[PDB]
Amino acid sequence: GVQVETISPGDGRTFPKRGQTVVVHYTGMLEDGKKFDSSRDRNKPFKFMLGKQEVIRGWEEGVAQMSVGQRAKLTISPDYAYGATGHPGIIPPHATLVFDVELLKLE
Ligand SMILES: C=C[C@H]1CN(Cc2ccccn2)C(=O)[C@@H]2CCC[C@H]1N2[S@@](=N)(=O)c1cc(Cl)cc(Cl)c1
Repeated sequence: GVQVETISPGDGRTFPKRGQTVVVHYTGMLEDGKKFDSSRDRNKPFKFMLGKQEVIRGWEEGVAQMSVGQRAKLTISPDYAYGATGHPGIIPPHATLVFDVELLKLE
């Protein structure tokens, strides 16, 4: 599944809803601690819309429980991410993913 551990609190009241655009910065790492991808490296916040099947399940479920402003660590099992195949070249097979996610804005 996905575990959400708060790093720093959000507003405690404004949570993502279907149809809203979620704006984040994230860093993704393997259990080894090695980074596989970061929006901060690209100088560009990552945006997705909730309920449009745009992201892995662990994101859909994990970010939905964050409030605006919150920074959290999401630990995501392979079955809530890229599963047995992974994504060759980027995400290894059967990988547990750990993301540092900061919910910057809802728009
Ligand atoms: C590039 C941004 C997304 C990519 N996706 C959706 C997605 C889109 C196309 C292919 C694989 N996965 C995602 O579901 C997740 C979670 C949100 C932040 C990023 N990833 S990601 N960091 O695991 C990632 C995974 C992969 Cl296979 C490629 C890249 Cl460029 C990024």
